[PDB]
Amino acid sequence: DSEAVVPADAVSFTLLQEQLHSVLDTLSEREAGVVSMRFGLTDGQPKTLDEIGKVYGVTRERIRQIESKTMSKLRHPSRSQVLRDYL
DNA sequence: GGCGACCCGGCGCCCGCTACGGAGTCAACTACGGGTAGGGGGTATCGGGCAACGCGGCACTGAACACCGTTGTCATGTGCCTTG
Repeated sequence: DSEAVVPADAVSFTLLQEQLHSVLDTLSEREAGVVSMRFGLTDGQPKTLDEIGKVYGVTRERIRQIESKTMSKLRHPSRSQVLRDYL
């Protein structure tokens, strides 16, 4: 069958979730929160920028810039060696 | 007329795992009518890209006063000399 959850894939994905959450925790609290909302790491629906900019009380563009800074920081070679192997 | 064989149906199963071949197949038709679905066309709505512009530390603005420090200064007090 095709619906059977491959245990290898399941455990690899769980380890990916743990590593991703830890790497986000390495970042600042607000930065981790906004990037997680932008990519739905807590909920299956990511929120676009201005939709992040309602519960947090920041503008649709302030959120855009800090999201860009979070992407730049994550792209740093520091917090990339662990995530590269997971693809 | 219950016993009786016998007869028959009817059914029940028939060690263990790996490992080990493929193969796949014969007889209507058209007309309509709708409805969904596709396509492009155009339109309201959401999302992405830039400098001021919010702040804050401090810094300058020294300006304008304050804080001691100082040699300005004064009218007023001792010591020697001349005359009562």
